[PDB]
Amino acid sequence: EPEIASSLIKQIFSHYVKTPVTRDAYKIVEKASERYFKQISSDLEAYSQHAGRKTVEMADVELLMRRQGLVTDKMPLHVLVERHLPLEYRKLLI
Amino acid sequence: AGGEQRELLIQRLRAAVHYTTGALAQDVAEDKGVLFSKQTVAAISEITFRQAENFARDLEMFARHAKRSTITSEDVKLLARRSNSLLKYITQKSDELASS
Amino acid sequence: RRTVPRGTLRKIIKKHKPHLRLAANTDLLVHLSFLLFLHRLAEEARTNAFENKSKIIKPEHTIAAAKVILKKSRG
Amino acid sequence: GGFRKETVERLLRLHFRDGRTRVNGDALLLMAELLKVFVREAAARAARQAQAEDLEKVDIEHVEKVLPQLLLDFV
Repeated sequence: EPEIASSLIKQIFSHYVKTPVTRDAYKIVEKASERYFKQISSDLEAYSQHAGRKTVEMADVELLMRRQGLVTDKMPLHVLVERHLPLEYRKLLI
Repeated sequence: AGGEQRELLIQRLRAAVHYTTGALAQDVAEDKGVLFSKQTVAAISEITFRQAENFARDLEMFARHAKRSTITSEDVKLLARRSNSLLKYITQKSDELASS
Repeated sequence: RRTVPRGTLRKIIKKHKPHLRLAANTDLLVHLSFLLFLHRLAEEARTNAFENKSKIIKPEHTIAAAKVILKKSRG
Repeated sequence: GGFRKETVERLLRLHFRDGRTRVNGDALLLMAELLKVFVREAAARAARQAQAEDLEKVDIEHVEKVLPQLLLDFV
């Protein structure tokens, strides 16, 4: 039942791609997004249980983005935050 | 400082990994009825050497995440999660260790 | 538009892992990972469509891209 | 045969970014298995690629052809 709104997925995807995308293609993006969340739920669980915690902390998510190869020595998490999160939300993280 | 010795260590490890790659490749050649060129074997050896770097850095990250400076079977299990086949295989292996 | 579906993110993870509690602003980091996933996905599908000599991104390009990127996204 | 403990240990210590980082014996054996699988997989995939082209001989081209998928499919 719960999922990211279609419109928002479309906004982000298209904002980035700068190329025409069919309707049905978007349906594919939506299903991919569902799967994305299933997987990271699994992952964050494994990460937190690994550290002996029942709760998901920040360190777990940063670890995830490291394993995803988004956060690297040359691209720190705080840089990604500053770049991709609207002004208001980034203040919460810094 | 220790740089020359480190270069010797690197050549030692490259050559060791290359030998083992040759032996394993030979088993595969036998299974499949193929011949691997020297260059192919060397290529797989270098690829394997390189991948070791990411394995090591990820293992170390995984141990640190546990407030732990020594790497264990739990970190290797985590390292293998992204491939379900691999995870099943390595988890089997690990249990086998557990029994002693 | 600029808004983050904080509650939605929490609810999605809760449907996958009920007894799994999040913390703090961790939903915002999750959201970040998701944005970036979408970005990689878009780049890959577009590359596919171009390699396919297509001016447009279609389900097939997106399906192949999803397989690749969901793989790169595993922890 | 397989990768030796000593080789795997030195190989791993070489890349650690923290001087105090160590690997216990079980992990070393496990990693030896993991590396062996990696190699056998690279060889088997390149072999398959050469066979689909009706060749007995595996050449660096076959390895290069199969590598990206291998790295993607692997960990």
